[PDB]
Amino acid sequence: SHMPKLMLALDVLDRDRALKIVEDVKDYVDAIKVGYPLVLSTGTEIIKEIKKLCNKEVIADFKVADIPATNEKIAKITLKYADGIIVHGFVGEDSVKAVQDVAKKLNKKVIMVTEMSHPGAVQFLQPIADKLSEMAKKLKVDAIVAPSTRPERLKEIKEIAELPVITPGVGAQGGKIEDILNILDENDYVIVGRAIYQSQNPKEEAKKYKEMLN
Amino acid sequence: GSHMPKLMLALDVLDRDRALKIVEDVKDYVDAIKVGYPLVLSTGTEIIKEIKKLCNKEVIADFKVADIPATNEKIAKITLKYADGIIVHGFVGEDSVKAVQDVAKKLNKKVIMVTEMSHPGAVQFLQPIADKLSEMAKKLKVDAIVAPSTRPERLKEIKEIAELPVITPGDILNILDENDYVIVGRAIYQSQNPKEEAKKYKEM
Ligand SMILES: [Cl-]
Repeated sequence: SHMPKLMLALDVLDRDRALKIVEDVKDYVDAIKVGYPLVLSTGTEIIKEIKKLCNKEVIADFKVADIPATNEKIAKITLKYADGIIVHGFVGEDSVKAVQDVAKKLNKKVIMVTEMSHPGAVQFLQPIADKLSEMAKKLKVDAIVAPSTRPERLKEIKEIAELPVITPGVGAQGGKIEDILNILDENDYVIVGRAIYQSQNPKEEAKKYKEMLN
Repeated sequence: GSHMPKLMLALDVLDRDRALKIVEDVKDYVDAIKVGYPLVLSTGTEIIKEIKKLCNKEVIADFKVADIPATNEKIAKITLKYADGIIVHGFVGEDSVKAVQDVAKKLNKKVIMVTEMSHPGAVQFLQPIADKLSEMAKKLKVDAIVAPSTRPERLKEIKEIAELPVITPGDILNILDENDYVIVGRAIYQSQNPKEEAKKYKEM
């Protein structure tokens, strides 16, 4: 009923491997997220190819973080084949708007990083985490990316942004994260990565993680 | 220092053929070429290999790296296979910068940190911590910083805090020395005669 969507973080370097996994998991995942390490090797052709294959939403996790003019150019090339793009809010409103303006014309999505979970985030990013979710709400982006390391914190984030959230659905070991599925709904996404893509049988893993969402 | 800064071309074009033509034309008058994602995303890092091959000068990847350490490391490895240096954000934290540095150090290649930006959006979150980012750059001993030249006095303040080389857009020269780079873009790449324009800027 109110089960979140399953987003695969397809963090492999080899395009053949990436394509094999996509074909294998397409019936169980709702979205595929690709980043620069995969895309940088051969360019955006891989996003196009992933799209010839699965007919599911493809999100480019490119952490866009430049001036408006450059953000616009990155957005245009990226959203040619991707369905959505992930941007930083820390570079300011105008930079985010530049990406949104491109996405709107294409009926595609802009997703803002409001909060991160690596240790270094504590210094400058975390102090403004609420300011970022407020800006995501103001600009009406399509979704935000934020951590699930603290369920109570995830609830606070959703309540400020009032937007779909994309968040990890499993911990560092690949096990279920407790007490977040009751916070999320059918417009949110949970991310699973290595626990699927490092398997020799990614289909069975994707099936397992999809069923985990009840 | 009191010698002339280096000249960096911001090669902000989309087309592969044009990029390569410009590079060949200007190679003898620029000290470095900066490439960004809009150019690289079309065909991937092969274009950096071909550019580096043609100019045999410093190639900097302006990728504004801004992720967690593990992802930053991966981007650094792929980028620095052909590029000589990479531009990273300091805002996402020390560990994220250090991940790129650790890759670069093994390759004798450069890490350059954005400490300050000049678009209107920079005011909101970046500018209030600009001094702290310069201090971070100093602490981490990155190779250079990227900062604006809108106010020469401010550029001087940044240099005094970081005590690092700066890469800054092209009165500004009095603040710069032989370790710094002036960035020039459209004036060169959009010229009818890029070689001529590059030579002229190099003479300034
Ligand atoms: Cl995982």
